[PDB]
Amino acid sequence: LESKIFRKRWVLLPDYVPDVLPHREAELRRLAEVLAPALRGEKPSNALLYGLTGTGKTAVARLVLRRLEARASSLGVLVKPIYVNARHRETPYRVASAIAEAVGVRVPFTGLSVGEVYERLVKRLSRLRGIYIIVLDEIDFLPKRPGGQDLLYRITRINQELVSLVGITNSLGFVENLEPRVKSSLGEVELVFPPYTAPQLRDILETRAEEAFNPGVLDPDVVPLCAALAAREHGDARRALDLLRVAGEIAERRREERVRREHVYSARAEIERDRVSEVVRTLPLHAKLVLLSIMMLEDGGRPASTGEIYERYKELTSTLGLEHVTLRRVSGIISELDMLGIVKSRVVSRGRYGKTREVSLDADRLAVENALSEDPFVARLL
DNA sequence: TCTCCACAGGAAACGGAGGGGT
DNA sequence: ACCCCTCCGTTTCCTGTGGAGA
Ligand SMILES: Nc1ncnc2c1ncn2[C@@H]1O[C@H](COP(=O)(O)OP(=O)(O)O)[C@@H](O)[C@H]1O
Ligand SMILES: [Mg+2]
Repeated sequence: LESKIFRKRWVLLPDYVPDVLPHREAELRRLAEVLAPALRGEKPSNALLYGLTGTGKTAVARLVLRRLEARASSLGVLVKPIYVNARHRETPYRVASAIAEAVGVRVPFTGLSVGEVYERLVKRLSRLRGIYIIVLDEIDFLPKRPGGQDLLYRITRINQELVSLVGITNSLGFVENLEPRVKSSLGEVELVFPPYTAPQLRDILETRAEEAFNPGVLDPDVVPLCAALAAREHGDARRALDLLRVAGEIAERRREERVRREHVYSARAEIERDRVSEVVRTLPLHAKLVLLSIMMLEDGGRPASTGEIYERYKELTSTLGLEHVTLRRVSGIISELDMLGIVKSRVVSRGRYGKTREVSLDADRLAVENALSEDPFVARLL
């Protein structure tokens, strides 16, 4: 069941950590020279990687980690690497509950007190015997929320209840919501990923392109274009790769032995409409109803005020015979919607006429629509 | 140059539905 | 049986603030 368009689609998929990473050799080499000593060696100095999305932080770390294991497995010095993703499983609890399991512990999914599961960690941990590297990708989330900052700390202290940390995030805006204490070991080595010039994204895809595609089907300069779109903002290779791979996905639909400029634009189109739909589906009821209220007011231009949004929100709820949340919460919900980038909001004074938000819709409207309609409540409001 | 509107947006905590280990 | 958890949308209380009016 092959194609003529792909030879290895999965290589493009969001998990394949490749084995060469163009333009991030130094970040590769440093992390290598900061963890190798556990190989002869032991306890490696703790380290930290701020940077932006699509800079290839995760790619690197996971690679170094693959290799660090590749050697240890050939040498036969126990050296366990564990990967934990703070964002995809979001809370201070789970982040421990996870990091526990890898060394081999039970997943009570709720039971606990973060400390209870922290304890269990250091026990099966300090009953069996080696040196272990934790990688906490995207820990900024961690401190976002309670015991977040506290757990962080513990884990950096873990090493002397008798172990090493690699913290990853995506915002210098974190050197600061470190308690300098926490700050001061969550990164003994400052590993920082400066982003991607276009001809760099160029070169990356180029590479991933021999791996994944058949060797003529990818048109000339299409990759330059993917770069262009991914560079258009801050450099982000996910999106570059996301793009060029959705591009070929879409060619297979339109049944040709080639990708060119079009399938990319149509790629951009498919991606947002699915991102959008995926959110507005996975949105709380009253969250949905606010979104509608915005939809309903941004009819014309008269961008919706926080204020207005509430009252026809109030209208909607009643029109359905439901209780209604607070303005505070409506307000919160707005800011959320804005982060999900399903809306975009300006903060602006009207003089003595108060202070409020102009909210407008950022995403494809009809996208949002069919989304909303699938929920059997909003649907009623036709 | 002060007033005071219409909120923004942080902190806490809740409630009532998932569950613990003694 | 006891008191303890976590979670997630939400409630309560709150303090801050750009600029049109007088
Ligand atoms: N230098 C690179 N060479 C090849 N592929 C890369 C490079 N940097 C990133 N990628 C790819 O782009 C995607 C996003 O990169 P990643 O490192 O996961 O982002 P983040 O910086 O958020 O960890 C990954 O799927 C990865 O395969
Ligand atoms: Mg990542």
